[PDB]
Amino acid sequence: LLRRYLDYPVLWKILWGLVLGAVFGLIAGHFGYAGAVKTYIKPFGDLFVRLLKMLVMPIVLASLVVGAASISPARLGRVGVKIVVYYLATSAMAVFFGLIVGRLFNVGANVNLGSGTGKAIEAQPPSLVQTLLNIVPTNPFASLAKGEVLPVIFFAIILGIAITYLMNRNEERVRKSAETLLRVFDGLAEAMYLIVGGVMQYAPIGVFALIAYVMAEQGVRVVGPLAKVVGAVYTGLFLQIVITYFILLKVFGIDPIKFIRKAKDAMITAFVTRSSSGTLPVTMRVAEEEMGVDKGIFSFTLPLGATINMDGTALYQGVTVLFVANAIGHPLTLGQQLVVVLTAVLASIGTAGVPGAGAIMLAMVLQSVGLDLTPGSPVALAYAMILGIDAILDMGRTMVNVTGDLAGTVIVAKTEKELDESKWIS
Amino acid sequence: LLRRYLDYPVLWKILWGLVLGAVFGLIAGHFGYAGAVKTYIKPFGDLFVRLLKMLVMPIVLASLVVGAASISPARLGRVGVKIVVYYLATSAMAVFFGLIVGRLFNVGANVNLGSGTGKAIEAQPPSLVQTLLNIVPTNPFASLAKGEVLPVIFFAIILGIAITYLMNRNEERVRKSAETLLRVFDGLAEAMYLIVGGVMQYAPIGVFALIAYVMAEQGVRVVGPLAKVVGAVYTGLFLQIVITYFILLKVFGIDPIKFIRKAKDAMITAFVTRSSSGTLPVTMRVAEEEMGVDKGIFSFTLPLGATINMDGTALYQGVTVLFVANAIGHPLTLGQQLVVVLTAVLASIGTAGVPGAGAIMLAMVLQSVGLDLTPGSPVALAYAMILGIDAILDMGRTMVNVTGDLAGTVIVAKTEKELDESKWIS
Amino acid sequence: LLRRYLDYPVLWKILWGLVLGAVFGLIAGHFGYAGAVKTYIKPFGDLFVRLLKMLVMPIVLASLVVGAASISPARLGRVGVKIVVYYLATSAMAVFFGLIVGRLFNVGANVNLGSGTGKAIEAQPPSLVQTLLNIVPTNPFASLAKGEVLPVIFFAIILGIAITYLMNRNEERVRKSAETLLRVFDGLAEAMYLIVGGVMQYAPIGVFALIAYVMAEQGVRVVGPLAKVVGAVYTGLFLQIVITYFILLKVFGIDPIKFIRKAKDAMITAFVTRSSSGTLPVTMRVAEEEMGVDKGIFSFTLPLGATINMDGTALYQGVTVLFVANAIGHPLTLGQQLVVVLTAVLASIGTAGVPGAGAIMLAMVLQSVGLDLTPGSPVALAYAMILGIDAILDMGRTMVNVTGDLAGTVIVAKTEKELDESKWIS
Ligand SMILES: N[C@@H](CC(=O)O)C(=O)O
Ligand SMILES: N[C@@H](CC(=O)O)C(=O)O
Repeated sequence: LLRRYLDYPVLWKILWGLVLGAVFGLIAGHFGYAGAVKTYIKPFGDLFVRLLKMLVMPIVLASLVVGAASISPARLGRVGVKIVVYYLATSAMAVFFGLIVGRLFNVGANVNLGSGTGKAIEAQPPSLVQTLLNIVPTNPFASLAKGEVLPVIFFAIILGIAITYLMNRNEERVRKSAETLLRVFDGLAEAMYLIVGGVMQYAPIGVFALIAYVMAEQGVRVVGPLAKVVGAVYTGLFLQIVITYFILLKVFGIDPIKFIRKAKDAMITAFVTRSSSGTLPVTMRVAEEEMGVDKGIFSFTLPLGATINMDGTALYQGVTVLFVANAIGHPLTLGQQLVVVLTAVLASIGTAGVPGAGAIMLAMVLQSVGLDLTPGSPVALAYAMILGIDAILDMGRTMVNVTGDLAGTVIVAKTEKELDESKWIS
Repeated sequence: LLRRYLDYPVLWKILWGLVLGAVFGLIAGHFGYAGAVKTYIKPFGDLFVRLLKMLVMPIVLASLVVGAASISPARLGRVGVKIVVYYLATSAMAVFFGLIVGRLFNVGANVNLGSGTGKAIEAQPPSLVQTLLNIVPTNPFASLAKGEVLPVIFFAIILGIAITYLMNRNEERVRKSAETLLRVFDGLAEAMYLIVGGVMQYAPIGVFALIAYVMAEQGVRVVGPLAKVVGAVYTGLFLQIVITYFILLKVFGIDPIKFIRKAKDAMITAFVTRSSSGTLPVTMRVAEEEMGVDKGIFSFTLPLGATINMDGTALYQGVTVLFVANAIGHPLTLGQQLVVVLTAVLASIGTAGVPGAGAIMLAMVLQSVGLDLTPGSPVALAYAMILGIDAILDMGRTMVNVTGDLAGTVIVAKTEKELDESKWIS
Repeated sequence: LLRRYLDYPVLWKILWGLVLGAVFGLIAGHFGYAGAVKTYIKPFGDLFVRLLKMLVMPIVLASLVVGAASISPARLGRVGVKIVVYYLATSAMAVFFGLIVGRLFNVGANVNLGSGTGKAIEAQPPSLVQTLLNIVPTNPFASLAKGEVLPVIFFAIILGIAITYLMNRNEERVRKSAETLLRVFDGLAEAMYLIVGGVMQYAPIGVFALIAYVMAEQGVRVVGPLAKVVGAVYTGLFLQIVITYFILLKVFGIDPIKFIRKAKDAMITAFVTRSSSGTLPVTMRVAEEEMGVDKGIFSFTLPLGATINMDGTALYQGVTVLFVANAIGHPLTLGQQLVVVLTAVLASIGTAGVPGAGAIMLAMVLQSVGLDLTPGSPVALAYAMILGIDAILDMGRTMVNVTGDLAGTVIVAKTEKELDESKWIS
């Protein structure tokens, strides 16, 4: 197994590791070894989750610069508008679908938390203008060294536009200086893609361990409200993939049933790794090999959509907010519905392509809309039972995130006439 | 539409923006729209301030490394000693002007502000040696993140000197590596200059918004002895321009009237944007096109003196601390005034080149007169009105700061015989 | 005269610094002047510690990147991986011998300059696995900012390996971008080596000031424990040679006495010239003649060996970290005695060629093990002494470095059957 392992195709490796981890977790729960797997196996899962975070800031700083500097600034404006309007519209529709399914399945209806009416009057703090300001970084190095991906995306796009303006300057000193800066960033982006492709070789172990621990420990609590919220979130993600992307691809002229069988390379790799930004190379190659989108369009829309376009995270937050609110004996309202429609999206735009950041930004959206939790509050008792099925729904959440990443680049490229129609026919 | 506005020559549209903002603020104070302006108009000003602060660490680090690495070791040492003794001399003389002006105006006396002086009487020096040690960055990346300007200036200078020493090695691998590092930093500085060009093209709207909000809210509040502060600060500035610069220019030979005629471009573009590191391009342009100064002088002095040389911040700090100390009813003795001078100089250096930074650094000199910034105390009740007038105070501050940086560059140039004397002839 | 100051050997200069520091401190403490040396003198020796901490993080990141880019599974053949595994293994065992002998001699036991029993008593030590998977950084820029050494050594090694894997790609843009990124990091490492040269030139004054303040405020017996640290390091080096190689050499089937009775020509000149890189010519000469190793592999094992295989420096760090940890008061624990091993080995993988590499690679280990070097704490006072006797430890640790390189060459030659066994008869 010295190289039979490392040579095996990484997709089938992860897809095998997932099922082995599932069966092994169920068996370790059976034989009663929950603590055993929590002590001896989970450290490798945590190592994987920590490996998938050194590949978020370098790969979003050095890939946006190279993507935005490799486009004419006018085409960059046009493509960026066409793709950001799509990201926002689809995240909005995702939250809408999440709220619909959360109302339909009646998520968390019989939780029996003993909390009749905790708190709902603080539903509307969602500072909008302050966030649209916070996109701009008061200090770019602070936004890098603190973990905020949206300010560093803004600064990286600005730097890319500046470099592509420099590379057309009369002097030769500034021309070569800007070319060298762009080459530094190109080298960094490529080195990060290579490190990600190397971490993926360890992924068939660090996802084995993660799902082994999840199955072992929380394989029994998915019976009532938890099974209902899992069913709700996954039916919502299915509804999204079947309605939103399919309508958007049919109204433009892209066979959805073909787009899916083309994206099945990245859908899976994001489904099991649970990191829409650690599966970025597979997306940036499945959007160029199969779908044929030009290197100009995807190389900027995908490194941006990998972090700011999270339809699945929007949907998961929209469903779990309704869950935790029905868990405190007082559902949302119409006003609270639209408050979520905005706050969940303004949180999706922020959360990074990290395994299990949806839970953190979910706690954030709760601390926004009324349900403020203290370390002993009933809202906290309700939200704490979500981090159990965290992974079991994070998988589908990330799958929909990446599928949406792909069906936006395809739309933009089909509009811009940069879609190789020779690839879209059999 | 836009391209018409985008070509209207800036520095002649930003002034129109500022005057429209003054008119709008007065009209809003008339109709009592302070809240409407603060909620609709101010966010553009906040965005402009954040865009200005975004370009303070990268532009300083990059332009300073390039400047220090492009001159010489020895010529850099000489220019550095001359320009540092110049900045210290002018800051000291400016604080002396500030103190004598605050005394001559009887500022903050008839205000009969609270006399709660029971804990803020014991004055203490600023621990000078501790600051001179703080100049050395304990961790250069931590000093880039936390947004400290003097440690990053020190690291940039030492790195530039080291790169110049490297570029002379007999080897070739290390010479080419040094050239590549320096070209990275050159490209970064040039990209930051383009970004500042774009921000300053946006600056009409931002200036309109900021000064409109101010002249709406504080358009009626500056009637009483608070106008004494404006008179004092503006008199100190107007005379330090015509007593310190108009003498230091006649001792060395530069005709000061021609100096003003030539520096107008960088004067009325920093009087309205209130940022020294946001007029660094509109200063490095004038000190190369109209002043006629060698590139290897103003390419280091101006990025250096952008932050450490703040004569108007020093004068403003002196006058304002005198105002507060008179507001609580505690005068300053002649001996204590020297402590105030030294702390105002020390707070001029380590102040950011951003709008409204001296007011934030006003506490650093308020501590050295023994005063304390505890809430509810009269000290805060005067600091509030100071923060109110901060807008116009900072406009004047930055204008005289940039004029001082220009005059210091010109002095170092003429004493180095690099000042191209063919531009100073009628 | 300052040229004579810069011309005296940097290491033998710090020893006179330490000796005059001890003498001047004893005098000023016996004649009632402790305040004088603490207020006037001491800030020199504090600026020195600030200058040492300024250089750790850049010389860790930028040097590890180039180092790991010279040691890569993508440019290491069969002979390469053998010698690199041997180098890392023997450096690990050398740090372990250093820690063992430091525990045996009980170095720095009676220094007593520790403040008390504990400032953050028991420090809540994380589990061993929680500090084994705390090597991978969740954010590489945050680990640069917060000044963590292992989460940036790991990221730098990963980036370097990826960069080597790039420069062998069939493309041209990617290969060129990787070459440019490596040029950037090479230039940064060289600039840091220049700054380290300058700081170590300043180090006599800094060490003199630090030790003078120490001896003035409290008698700490600088002569006793240091006379024990030198003895402990030399016993560790003798043990390192005897055990670590005489075991390995006899395991791989080579007479150890027949190896030592030949390498004596290189050990002596490595002892005297104290520059392993400068001793490389005669090292290759002896490995050619006496060891009978063919040119094909000591043309590669010795050059690489004299720059990444620092067994003597590894043992020096292993012992002086124990000395510092036992001096400032709280002994060193397993969860830390393994971090010391990891950081010592993974920095030897990128050892700088400069007089003063042990000093930096010890400030780094004291920063990574959790004994932060800092301006004033007993860590700086117990680290200045080791920086003092650096010039006594160097003459032996260089001998151990060169003998380790020779033993590695002979071992790798035996495991591949290229021994001129006609040189090993009687
Ligand atoms: N980890 C997901 C986001 C989430 O699940 O919150 C992603 O990579 O986009
Ligand atoms: N506005 C000043 C800063 C300050 O006044 O604090 C400047 O020129 O940067």
